[PDB]
Amino acid sequence: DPEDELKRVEKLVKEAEELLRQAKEKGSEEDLEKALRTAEEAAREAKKVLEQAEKEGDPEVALRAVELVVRVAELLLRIAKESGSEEALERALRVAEEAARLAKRVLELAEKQGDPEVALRAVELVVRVAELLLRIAKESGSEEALERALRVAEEAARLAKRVLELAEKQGDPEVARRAVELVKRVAELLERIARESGSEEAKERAERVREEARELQERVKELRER
Repeated sequence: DPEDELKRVEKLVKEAEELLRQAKEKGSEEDLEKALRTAEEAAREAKKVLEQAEKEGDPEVALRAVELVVRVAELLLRIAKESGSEEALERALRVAEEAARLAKRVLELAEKQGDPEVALRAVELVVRVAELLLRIAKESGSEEALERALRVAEEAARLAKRVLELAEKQGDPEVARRAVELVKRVAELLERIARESGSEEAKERAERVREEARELQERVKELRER
């Protein structure tokens, strides 16, 4: 039963977070390590649940699993920052990068099963992954992490178009409009990154995304007019 497995993963996540909390409390390194391990196991089981959800064809279970993976990734970032370990930070990076493409798999599964809401939430999840990658980029100072961040961001912005296409295919103006709000959300993110980091890529990507939202607004307008 996928539900029991999901609650299992959730319990593992909670347990890991409490292992981290105690690790900070009494200053235990072993608690920190076993917290890392617990989180990793949680992510593993979560990905397994996703993989069986692909075969079973349940988009909801998949989405829950992948956002649980994102949860695990954030947790690994926190564990990183607390431990000051480069290795744990790298693991957080890896789990985030995985969470991205897994969220994309949730998106395409939703498109196959014809579920606009789950696809939308999947794109939002990809955005969360992008922000997370941005945080990891901030902590590590790695340029590659920033590149990956922006890349994932604009990627989500682009998938939002596909979500809009599904929405206008099933005739759901609300999901499409919210998808446009998602596009302009990504736009605002890239704009912020361009403001603070003065990045060369952030500006261009923000321009592209803004153009995309400019078109998609007219498309949704067309959808609501008829």
